[PDB]
Amino acid sequence: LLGLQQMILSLTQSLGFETFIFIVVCLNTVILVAQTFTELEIRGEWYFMVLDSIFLSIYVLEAVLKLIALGLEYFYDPWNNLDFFIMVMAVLDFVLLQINSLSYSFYNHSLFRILKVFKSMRALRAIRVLRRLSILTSLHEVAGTLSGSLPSITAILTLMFTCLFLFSVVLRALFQDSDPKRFQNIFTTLFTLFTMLTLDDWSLIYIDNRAQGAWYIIPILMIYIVIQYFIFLNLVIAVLVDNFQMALLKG
Amino acid sequence: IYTDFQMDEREYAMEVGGAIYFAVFITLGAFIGLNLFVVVVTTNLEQMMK
Amino acid sequence: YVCEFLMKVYVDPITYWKDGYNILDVIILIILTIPYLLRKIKGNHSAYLHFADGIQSLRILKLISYSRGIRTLIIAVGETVYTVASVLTLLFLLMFVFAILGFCLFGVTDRGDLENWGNLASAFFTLFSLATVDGWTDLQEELDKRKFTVSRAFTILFILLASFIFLNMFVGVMIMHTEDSMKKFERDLTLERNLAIMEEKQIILKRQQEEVNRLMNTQKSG
Amino acid sequence: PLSLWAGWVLDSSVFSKFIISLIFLNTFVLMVEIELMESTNTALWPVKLALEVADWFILLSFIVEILLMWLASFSLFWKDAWNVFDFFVTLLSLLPELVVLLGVPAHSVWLQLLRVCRVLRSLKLFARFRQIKVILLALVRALKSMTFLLMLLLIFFYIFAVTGVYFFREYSRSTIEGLEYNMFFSDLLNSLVTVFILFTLDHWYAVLQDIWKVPESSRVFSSIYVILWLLLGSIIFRNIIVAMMVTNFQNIRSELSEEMSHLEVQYKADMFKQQIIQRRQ
Repeated sequence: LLGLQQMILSLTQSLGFETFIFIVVCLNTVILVAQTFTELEIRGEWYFMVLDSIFLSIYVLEAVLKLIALGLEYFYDPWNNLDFFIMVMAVLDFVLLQINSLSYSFYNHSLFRILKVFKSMRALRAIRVLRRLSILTSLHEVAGTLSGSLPSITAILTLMFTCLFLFSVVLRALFQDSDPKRFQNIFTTLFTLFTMLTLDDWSLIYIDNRAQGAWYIIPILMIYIVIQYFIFLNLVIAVLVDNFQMALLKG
Repeated sequence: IYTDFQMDEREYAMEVGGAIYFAVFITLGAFIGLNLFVVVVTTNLEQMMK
Repeated sequence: YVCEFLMKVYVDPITYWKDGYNILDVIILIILTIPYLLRKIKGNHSAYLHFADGIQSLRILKLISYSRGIRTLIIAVGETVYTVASVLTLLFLLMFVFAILGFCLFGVTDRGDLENWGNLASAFFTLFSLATVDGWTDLQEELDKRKFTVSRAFTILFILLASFIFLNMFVGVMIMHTEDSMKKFERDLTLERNLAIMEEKQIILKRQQEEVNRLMNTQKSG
Repeated sequence: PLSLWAGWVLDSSVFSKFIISLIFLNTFVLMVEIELMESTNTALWPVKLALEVADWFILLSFIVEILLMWLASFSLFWKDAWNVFDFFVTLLSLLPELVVLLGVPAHSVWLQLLRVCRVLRSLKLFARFRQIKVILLALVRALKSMTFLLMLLLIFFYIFAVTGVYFFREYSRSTIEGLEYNMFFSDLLNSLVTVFILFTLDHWYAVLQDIWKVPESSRVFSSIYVILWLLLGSIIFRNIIVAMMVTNFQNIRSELSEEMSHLEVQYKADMFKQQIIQRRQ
C-alpha cells in the first residue's frame, strides 16, 4: 500500500467520498434530527438507536478509510482533527455499550448524557459536512468580515475574564459569613458575578442585601458593575463597528 | 430559569456543566447578535451619509 | 435671580428669542419665578407639594448653564435634535400600532389580562416595558394562561422588531451623527492652524526680504 | 554589584521565569486555601498549612524583591510611574504579616482587600502582551478624551436624582403594610441607588408595578417623569459614549493612516534622491 495505493486512494477518495459520504451523511442527519425531537422518540425508541448505531458504524468506516488514507496531512485539518476525536469518543461509547456487565451506575446516568451530547457533536459534524455545497456567498463575506478582527476581541474577552475573576475574588472575600448560601463556592461565585454582569436581578441583590446588615457592599458592587458593563460593552461594540467599517470603506 | 435547574445534586452535578455551557453560549451569542445589529445599522446608514 | 432677570430684561431679548442657550435660560427664569411666587406665598387652591426639589434642581441647571466647554459640546450635539425627534415619533407610531393591536387581542375579549393589555395607560406602559428587555418574562407567564397560544409568537415578534430596531437605529444614528459633527470641526480647527502656520511663514519671508533689501541698500550706500 | 546586580537579574531569563512561575503559582494557590479550613481531610491539613506558608515564603520573596529594588535608584524610585504603585501594593501585601504578628486579627482585619490588591498587581505584572498593551493605551487615551461627558453624566444624575427624591414621596412614606420596594426611594443615597438602577434599566417594569401600589393619581406627572428620565438618560448617554469611543477609534486610525502615508511619501522621496545620487556620480 505504497504511494501507488495513496494515489489510487486519492482518486477513488474523490469519487467514492463524494457520492457515498454525501448520501449516507444526509441520511444520518435525517435520522438524527428525527431522533432529538422530544415527541417522536416515544413514536420509536426501537428504530432510533438501531439506525444511530448503524450510521455510527458508517462513521467508524469513515474513520478507517481516513486512517488508511494520506495520514499526516489528514491531521493538518482542524475539522478533521475534530472528526478524529469524535470517532475516538464514539468507538469508546460504543464498546462501553457493547461490553455490558460493568459495575457502575447506568439507566440514564450522567455518563449517558455525556454520550448524548457526544451524539449532538456528531450531528454537528454531519451538518458541517453537508454544507460543502452552496453556503451562499453573501453570508460567506459577512462571516469573513466578522472573523477579521479576532485578536482584538480575544484581548477584550481576556480583559473581561481578568476583571470578572478579580471581582469574583474580592466579592467572595467580602461575602464571608454574609449568608453565602447563594455563592458558597467558586462556581456559584462566578455564576453570580455573571448575573451581575448580565443585568439579572442585581436590584434584587440590592434589596435582599438591604435586609442584611452590610450596606457598603452595595456601593462596591454597583460601581464595579457600572465600570465593567460600560467599558466592556462599549469596547466590543466600537471594535466590531470599526471592524466592519474599514470593509465598508472598501468595495 | 437559574433557580429552575438549580439543586441538581446541590453542589456540582450537571448543575455546573449545563449551566456553564449554556451561559457562555448565551453571553457569546448575545454579544454577537447585538454587535451585528448595530454594525449592520451603521453600515447601511453610511450609505445614507454618502 | 430677580437681578439676573433684570439684566436679561433689556433689548437683548431681540437675541434671546432666536438663539440656543439664551432662550433656555430666560424660560428657566420664568418657570422658576412663577411657581415659588405661587408656592412660597401661595394662599391659593392647590393640591400638594411636588416642585420644591424640582425648582431647586432647575436652579442647579442654571448653575450648569456656565462652563463654555459644555456649551461647545452642546453645540456639537444640538443638530441631532431633529433626528431624535424623528426616531421618537417613529417609536410613538409603532407604540400606537401595537397598543391598538394589544387592546384588540387581549383587552377586548375581557376574559382576563386586565391592566396589562386592558386600560390604555397601563397598556402603553406594558408595551414600553415589552419593547425593552425588562419585565418580559413575568408578562409572558401572565399572558400564556389566557387561552391564547399565538400570543407568545406575537410578543416575540414584537420584541424582535421593536427592541432591536429602536436600540440599534438609535445607537447608529447618534454614532455617525456625532462622528460627522466632530469630523468637520476638527478639519476646520486644523485648517485654522494651517492658515496661522502659512501666515507666520509669510511674515518670516517678508522679514527676511526686508532685511536682505536693507543690507543691500546699506552696502550700496556704504 | 548593587544596580549592576539588578540589571543582571533582570537580564537573565531564569530569574524572570522563576518569578513569573511563582506569581501564577501564588494566584492559583490563593483561592484554594479559603475553600476548606476544617478537619474534612486530616492528612491534607499540614500540607495545606505548608501551602499557606509557601504564600508566606512568597511574601519573603517580595521582601527580597524590594531589597533588589533598593539596589535601584533608591530615593529616586519613591516618586515614579505605576512601578511605585506596585511598590505600594507590595508594602500593603507585606502588611498582613505585621498585623497578624502584633494586631491579633479578631477585628476588622481588612486582609481581604490587601490580598485582592496583591492579586491585582499579580494579574497586571504577568508580562502583558502587546495586543493587551495597544487596547490599554486606547482605553487610557479614550478616558483622557472623556473630559466633559462624565461631568454631564454625573450632573444629569445629580439633578434628576435630587428631583426624584421628593416625587414619589408617597411611596416610601406610605403606611401600606404589604410592600417590598419601600426602601428604594426612602433616603437620598437610596434615591441615588434606585436611580442608578433605573439608569441600568433592570426590572423597570417590576419597579413601576411596585410603585403602582401608590394611590394612582391619574399618573399625570410622576410616572411620565420617571419614564422620561430613564429612557432619555439611558439612550442619550449610551449613544453618546458609544459615539465617543467610536470617534476615538476613528481618530486613532486616522493618525495611523496619515503616519504610514507620510512614511510612504518619505520612502518615495528617498528613492528619488537615491536615483539622483546615482546619476550625480
